[PDB]
Amino acid sequence: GGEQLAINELISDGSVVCAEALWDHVTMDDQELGFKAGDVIEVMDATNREWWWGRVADGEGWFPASFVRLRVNQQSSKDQMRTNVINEILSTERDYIKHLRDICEGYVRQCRKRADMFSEEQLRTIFGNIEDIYRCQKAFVKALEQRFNRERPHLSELGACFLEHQADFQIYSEYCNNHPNACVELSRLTKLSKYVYFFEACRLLQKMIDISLDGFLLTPVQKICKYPLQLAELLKYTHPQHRDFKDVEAALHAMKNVAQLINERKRRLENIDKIAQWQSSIEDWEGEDLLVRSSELIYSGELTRVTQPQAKSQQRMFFLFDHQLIYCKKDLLRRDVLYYKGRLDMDGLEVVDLEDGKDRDLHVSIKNAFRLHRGATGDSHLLCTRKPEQKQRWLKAFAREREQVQLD
Repeated sequence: GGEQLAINELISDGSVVCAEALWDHVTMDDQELGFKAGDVIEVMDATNREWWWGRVADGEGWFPASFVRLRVNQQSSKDQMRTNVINEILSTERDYIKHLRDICEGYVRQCRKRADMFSEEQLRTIFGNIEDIYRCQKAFVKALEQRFNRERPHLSELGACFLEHQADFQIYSEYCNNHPNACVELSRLTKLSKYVYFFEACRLLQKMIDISLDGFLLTPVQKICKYPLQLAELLKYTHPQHRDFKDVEAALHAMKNVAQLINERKRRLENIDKIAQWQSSIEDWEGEDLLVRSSELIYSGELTRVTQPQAKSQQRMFFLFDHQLIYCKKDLLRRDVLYYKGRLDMDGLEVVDLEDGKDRDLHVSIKNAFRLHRGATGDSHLLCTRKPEQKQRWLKAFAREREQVQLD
């Protein structure tokens, strides 16, 4: 509670800065940090505009700052902490309204005057229902500000305001459903010089925030997915006997509901793309396309496999999808290039937790180990990690992939 500091000065102090994911981050890169919406992330390095270094219990890697919201708060001063969150919600709305204004006044208006460059179909594809969202959001912020208690901010009652606008937040569903198509059209136009100049003229005449058009257009998707995080931190600093408590709780649930649908569709849509992109990035691919059988990455990480013909240790990067487990080898001195080495079909397979000792089935020296046993046939595959927490996370991951596969 109190008056805030800048992120890099905190990280320069040795201070701990926590944030939470508003979107899932899907990734197969071992230097990047994947997470799910709602996860807590410690931010270690914010030198970059976008690609920050963060930590989870586990590890650790690069992640996009825009997928994440910083916690506002890092005797009756729990009031001050409540006020800080109320103030963040309010200013966040004010900023967002300016974004929506810049889109609608600066982009849509000019595009619509140019029937020669933009069809009505194109306008719907690119901008979606953004003008309706701008209209509801203007009203919402007004209703929000009228509830703000200047005298004593901590007393402000924000929950019922969210409740009153539930149905209006439902229109975000259509926006986010259309967003993938907006992006596709934007990429296409991005490659056309006359459109690049047009959008450049728009920018310059409206004097807009230093953000690209596709950055502007992601703005409603960030906002809807961010609310549950704001409402949870507000509730956190609201006592059960506060007038606003029950409404914030009901509103948190209502806003969770809407953002969970949006985040999931985005997650599935991105999983499909990362997979296709990852695959085409791998060297010496053999054996089919991931997307024939798979739709998401369950887990990845380094694993030692031992050869069966017989019988040596290969440290390989392993990638568990629904239904299949791929392994790859990292290039001599290009740690970001991998070479396809093989895969296994998880459908025949089942996990065998192997406690320590001598080997068995061929040889000896093995530690944080386990076997993927068939059952139908009789094949078996020895695998192991460097440290114990790693084996447990793999055992968790294998248990997670069978449970997705059951009622996929």
